[PDB]
Amino acid sequence: ERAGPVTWVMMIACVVVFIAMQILGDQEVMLWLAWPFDPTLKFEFARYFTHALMHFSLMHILFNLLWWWYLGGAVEKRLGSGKLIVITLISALLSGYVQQKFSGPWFGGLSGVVYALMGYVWLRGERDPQSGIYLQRGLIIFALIWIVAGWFDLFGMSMANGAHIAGLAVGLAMAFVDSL
Ligand SMILES: CCCCCCCCCO[C@@H]1O[C@H](CO)[C@@H](O)[C@H](O)[C@H]1O
Ligand SMILES: CCCCCCCCCO[C@@H]1O[C@H](CO)[C@@H](O)[C@H](O)[C@H]1O
Ligand SMILES: CCCCCCCCCO[C@@H]1O[C@H](CO)[C@@H](O)[C@H](O)[C@H]1O
Repeated sequence: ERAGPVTWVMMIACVVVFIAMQILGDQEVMLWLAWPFDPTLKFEFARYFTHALMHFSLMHILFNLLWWWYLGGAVEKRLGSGKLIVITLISALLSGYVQQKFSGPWFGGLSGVVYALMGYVWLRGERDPQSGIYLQRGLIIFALIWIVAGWFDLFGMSMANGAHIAGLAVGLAMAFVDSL
C-alpha cells in the first residue's frame, strides 16, 4: 500500500519548492509563489494557491508532510482523490485569505491544510465510525501537541492561529456534511 497520486504529487511538489528556496533563498521563491502582494499581481490566480507549497524550516516541512502523508493519504485511499483535492483547495484558500487579512501576504506552507485534515478525519471518525476513517487515539495526542506547538509559538509554522482555525473550520464543516 502506497500513497495515492494527490498525496504523492503534493509531497514531491513541496520538496521541490523547498529545494528551490534553499538554492535561491526564501525571498526569490516567494516573489513567484506568494499570495498577491501588490495590485499588479491580483490576477495571477495561481498565487491564491501556490503559497501552500512553501516551507521555511526543516521542522516546518517535516511535520507538515508527515501529517499530510498520514491524513491526506488516508482520505485519498478511503474516500478518493477528489475528496482530498477539494479539502485542500478550500482550506488553502480560506486559511490563506485569513492569514493575509490579519498578517500580510508573506507566508506559506500546508499547516492550514493539515488543520483541515485533522478536523475532517477526527470528526468523520467520531460521527461516522463505519466510514472507515478516523484519527487513531494515540495520534490525537500528538496532533494536539503539534497544534499547541504552533498556537503558543513554540514552533514556527508561518501561519497565525486565526488562519489555522479557518482551515480547521473547513475540515470540520466538510466532515459534518459527509456524516450527513
Ligand atoms: C507526528 C507525525 C504524525 C504521524 C505520522 C504517521 C505516518 C504514517 C505513514 O503511514 C503510511 O501512510 C501511507 C498513506 O496512507 C500508507 O500508504 C503507507 O502504507 C503507510 O506506511
Ligand atoms: C481536531 C484535531 C485534534 C483532535 C481533538 C481531539 C478532542 C479531544 C480528545 O478528547 C476525546 O476524548 C474521548 C474520551 O476518551 C476520546 O474517545 C476521543 O477519541 C477524544 O477525541
Ligand atoms: C516525531 C514524531 C514521530 C512519531 C512516530 C510515531 C510512529 C507510530 C505511528 O504509527 C503509525 O500509526 C498509524 C495509525 O495507526 C498507521 O496507519 C501507520 O501505518 C503507522 O506507521
